[PDB]
Amino acid sequence: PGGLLLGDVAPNFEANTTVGRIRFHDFLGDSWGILFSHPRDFTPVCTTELGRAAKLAPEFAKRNVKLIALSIDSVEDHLAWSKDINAYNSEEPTEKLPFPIIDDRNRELAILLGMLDPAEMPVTARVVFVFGPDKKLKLSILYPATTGRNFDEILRVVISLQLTAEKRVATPVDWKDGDSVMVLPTIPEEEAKKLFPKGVFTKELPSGKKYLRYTPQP
Amino acid sequence: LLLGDVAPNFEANTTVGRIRFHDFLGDSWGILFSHPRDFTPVCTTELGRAAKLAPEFAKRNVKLIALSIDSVEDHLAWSKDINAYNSEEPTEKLPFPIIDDRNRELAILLGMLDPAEKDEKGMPVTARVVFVFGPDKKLKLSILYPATTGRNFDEILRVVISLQLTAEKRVATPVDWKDGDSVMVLPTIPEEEAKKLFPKGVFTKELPSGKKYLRYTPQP
Repeated sequence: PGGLLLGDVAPNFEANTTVGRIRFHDFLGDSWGILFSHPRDFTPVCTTELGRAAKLAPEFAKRNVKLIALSIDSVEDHLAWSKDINAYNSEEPTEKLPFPIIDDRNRELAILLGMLDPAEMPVTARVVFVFGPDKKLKLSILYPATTGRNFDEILRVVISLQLTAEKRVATPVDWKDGDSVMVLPTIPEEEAKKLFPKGVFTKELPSGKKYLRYTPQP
Repeated sequence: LLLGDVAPNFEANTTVGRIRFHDFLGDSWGILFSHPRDFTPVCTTELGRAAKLAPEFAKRNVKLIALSIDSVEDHLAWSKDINAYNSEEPTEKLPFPIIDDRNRELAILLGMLDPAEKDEKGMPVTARVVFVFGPDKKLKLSILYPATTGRNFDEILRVVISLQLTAEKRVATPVDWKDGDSVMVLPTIPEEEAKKLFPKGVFTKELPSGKKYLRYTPQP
């Protein structure tokens, strides 16, 4: 994926965006943050992705999640590209978007974030990074520019991450919002009993270990 | 690895014998599922789902393979649990192998673990990458979900379908695309060539910029 591992604290870079200069940590503050990477402006899939992210912005904001895009082009191109994005959404073709777009025409940020090789459109600059309020990397997604992301999945994964952070539960494969969840393996039996009064169900396995524990979404 | 990076041709011991990575892949696509450790809740559910879904990937020339930081012996015992999770006879027989990375060498080589491979336990929580390689051994896509957020297999199958569509029909899939929806013509392909390549019709959505990059065409 990117050059950061899970648990890595995000680079506190300074950059100029469509809304002005920003210091990464300042911008994030006490909110979760999603950084979408794109190779260049005025490009097919990336345009459909930013238009969808713009429409979905309110769903994220109410979950204390800030959105921010990065693209390897200048701010003026970013501004012009926003009218196209707005127009694609069947909206007034304005240069205003619900989130900023960082200017990385110099490719210095793409190198910092580990999604570009100087010895090589920069097709590699495609990572979606999710950071928590603690500035650490929580999740990463690396789809090529020819495969559009699925935003219902991005939203689903955010709800999951927040569930773990606040309720101390893990979500199983293909979990849908509202489904049973799993007790964190580090939670003792004595403890899980009190923490989750709704009930903890341990699936019996051949090994006899008790790690497959389900509990209603708290 | 970055997109386009060639996979390492490592040799590893697995639940089905020793393998050489590039040999294992052959002329097929390959998805490598990483797990921090055996007998873990989320990882067990994902592996169980991968086992039930193996046929769907196989008919698509996609080979499945898992890596977990534990012994092949444990991998075998864990396989009985994985089968039991699927309510099938608890044998150590799975439709795909599990690589033994008890030593942590592969995790570091694949870049999903800081070179501190000596840590007694600690739980290799960073080793959660899903790598999708093409017949050419190059990275086509990767997903990095923590061990507390189970993967979505509908999404994984959906992306394999896009990847193969781009490889074969020279088209890209827009946001939230579902198999069967309109696709987009690669920005690379000139107007002249596209009319010939996609006889089903090409639609250029007019944008404020006058640029003609938002071109759609029925899935070919």
